[PDB]
Amino acid sequence: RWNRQDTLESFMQLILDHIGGAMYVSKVTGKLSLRLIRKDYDFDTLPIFDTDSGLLSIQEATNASPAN
Amino acid sequence: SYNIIETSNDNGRPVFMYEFRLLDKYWRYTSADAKVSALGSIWEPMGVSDDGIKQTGEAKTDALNLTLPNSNPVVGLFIGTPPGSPVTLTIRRMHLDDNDPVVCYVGTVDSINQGENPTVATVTCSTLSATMDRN
Amino acid sequence: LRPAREQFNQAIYDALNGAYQLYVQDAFGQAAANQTYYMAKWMKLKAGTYTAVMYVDDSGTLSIDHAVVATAAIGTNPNSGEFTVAADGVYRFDCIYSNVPADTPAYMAYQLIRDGQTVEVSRANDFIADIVPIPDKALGPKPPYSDDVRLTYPVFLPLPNWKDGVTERIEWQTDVMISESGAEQRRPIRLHPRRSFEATFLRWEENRTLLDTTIAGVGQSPLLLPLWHDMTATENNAPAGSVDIFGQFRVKDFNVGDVVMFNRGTTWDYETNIIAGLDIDAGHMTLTFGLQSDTPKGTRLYPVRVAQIREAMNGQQMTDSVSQTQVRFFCTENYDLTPSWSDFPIYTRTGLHIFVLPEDWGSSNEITSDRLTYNFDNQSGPVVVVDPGGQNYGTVKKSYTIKGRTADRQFRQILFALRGRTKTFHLPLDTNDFILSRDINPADGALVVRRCGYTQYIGGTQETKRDIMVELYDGTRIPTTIISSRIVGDEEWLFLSQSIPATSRNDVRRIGYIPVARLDVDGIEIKRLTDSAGVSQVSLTFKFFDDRRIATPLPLS
Amino acid sequence: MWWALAMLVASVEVWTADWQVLGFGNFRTKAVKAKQAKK
Repeated sequence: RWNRQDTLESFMQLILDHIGGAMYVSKVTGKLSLRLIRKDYDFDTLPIFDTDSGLLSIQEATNASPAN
Repeated sequence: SYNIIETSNDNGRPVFMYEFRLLDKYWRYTSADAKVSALGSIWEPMGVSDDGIKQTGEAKTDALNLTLPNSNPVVGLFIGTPPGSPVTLTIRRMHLDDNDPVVCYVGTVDSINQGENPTVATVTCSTLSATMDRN
Repeated sequence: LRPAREQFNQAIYDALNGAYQLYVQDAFGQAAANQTYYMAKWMKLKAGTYTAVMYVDDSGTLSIDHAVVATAAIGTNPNSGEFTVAADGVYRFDCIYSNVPADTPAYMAYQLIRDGQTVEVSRANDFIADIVPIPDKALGPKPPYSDDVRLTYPVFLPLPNWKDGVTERIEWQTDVMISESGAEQRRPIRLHPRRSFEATFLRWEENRTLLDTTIAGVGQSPLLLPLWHDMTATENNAPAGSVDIFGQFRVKDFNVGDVVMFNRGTTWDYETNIIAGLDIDAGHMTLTFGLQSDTPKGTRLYPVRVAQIREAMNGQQMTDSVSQTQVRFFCTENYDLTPSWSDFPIYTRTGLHIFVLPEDWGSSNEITSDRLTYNFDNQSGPVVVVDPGGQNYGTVKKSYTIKGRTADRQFRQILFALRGRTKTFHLPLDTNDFILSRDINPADGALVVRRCGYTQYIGGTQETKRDIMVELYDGTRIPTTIISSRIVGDEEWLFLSQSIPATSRNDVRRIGYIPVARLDVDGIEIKRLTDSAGVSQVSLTFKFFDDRRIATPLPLS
Repeated sequence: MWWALAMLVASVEVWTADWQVLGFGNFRTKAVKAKQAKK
């Protein structure tokens, strides 16, 4: 529901959070576009990145004890 | 054949062309130093220079800041009274010996302000994602 | 004969597109009885109408090419208008005025407005004023039609001081991204390098004044820079108005449509012209415009560049009349030259060109070896530096001295084959190594070398130490690559991926390394101690490493 | 979860705040969004 109407970007934020997706603009056309964050990958065709294939540096090398 | 040259480690060519568009009133620019001609149009070498096509999903930060020479009519459109109709900017990314300039940015000209660097003004160009503050 | 004079009005001035008073007499109120006053200048004209109002004292007249076009009634009336020249070209604006017996003020002004468009309205300091009419050759050489805007820029006539050397820099922009492990990326940013020139100027006695006035006037604007470093001279004798010349332009910077300058001596009688085309072998050029006045045999020819002084100028002096200073310039046009790897070996096993350049033995070369990576430098205690890629790289700078104009072209073609930090190429650093203890036997397919610690201390697992050049004593270049080794006794065995002609151990000059190299600095400093015909030494720096990134382009672009 | 990606800038999720009014206050059931006026 959209009673007591608010800023449009906030409502789109709410809807995107519900669906868990990303609104974005296509790099080529420039048209507004929508993306969903899902399991749409086969873990086989993915490109492998190491220093010998395009990786320059890992700017985040620490671990912040993310166990809790 | 663009991607093969683009992803090469020891092969490449510099070009970043800019199309300033206003209901088909066109200016075809080139950040390189040469008379680049592609896509059926000549992209003149002008002092335009990108600051990075950032895509963060955050408004303001992604504002593409172009250093555009003031003498251009593109800036001239904004002297005193800017256009009543939005102006769109398209950037293309071909190499040389190549002929498919994969478009990389389709932002619009939101605001312009001259300043300390009189030879080039600052042009701010966001995209549709960040213009959603409407009531 | 004397220079003309002018004045600033306000009412009349604003009346006709801001025109001045024109007169030759020293002061305004000094006319003479029925006297005539003459003046002439060159004005640029198409075939247009050239409507012009003109007001003068006592029936003064306008004229073109000795053809009177109008005369002014004593009142400031719109006396006359259109007078169509009907031909495109430059003509002599040779208006004349007079005053009746009285010595009242003598005044002229005119209102050239072609088809309603203001041109040459007033302020004609180009005039030369005399009490009698003068011919064209008293007026001065007719200027070129300069349809190209290039010729409009001022010419920098002051010459350089050769006894200190001439410095020129050809600058690319080539960004290189190097990962933590040394894997490198390459991106030439400038298609055609931007060009800059420098020279030490030492002038005096009206040459210092010329340099000072010209440089103060220019400041930062485009200017016509004569390439003194590429000086040359005519081969034939050309009469007045000729449109083509033979000369020596084999290798020096002359191109179709280039701006060429002529020096007729004394440094004040000069010319700038455009060559529509030229022959590179049957040395010859066609001039867009018949040369200004005349060009006898031996006239100095300079190729010119549309440059700009993009820096401030230092005020340095020796005496109240003598001075010296270092002025730099930047070419506004691209330096276009065709690359080529002329005659250098193309190694079959690598697809890269050997750098066979006969580099000299200047005082000393520079020596380095690094891995680029470090640890958290603890405030105190131990440190553990980590090798990222386990591969060695380094930089060696070694001078080169060019000799000759064709040698200069060859080096330009090379330096355009590579571009700043763009391309790879094998570098023979000319270091005697691997003294062949035993003879070269192709049957075993392995070199035997004096024990120097290769296999033990260095090992064959270093790309920057695997590529070697066996410069056979006859000058033949035998590039080869190291693949494995056996170590025994006081000798070391080196297996190679390719065969080598059977030769005795005493059949070689050196076994210098030829590792994968990449030019270090972006802008190349070339010291032109003389014109292209001679000393043009350079101080390149080569960074030797291994190219590692493997390109499996990202799919589904 | 786009909130989770929004907090990608964090320094590592507990919260304590009041709300800026949204379309919750009910006077007409909506089995589907027909939007609404605002008065």
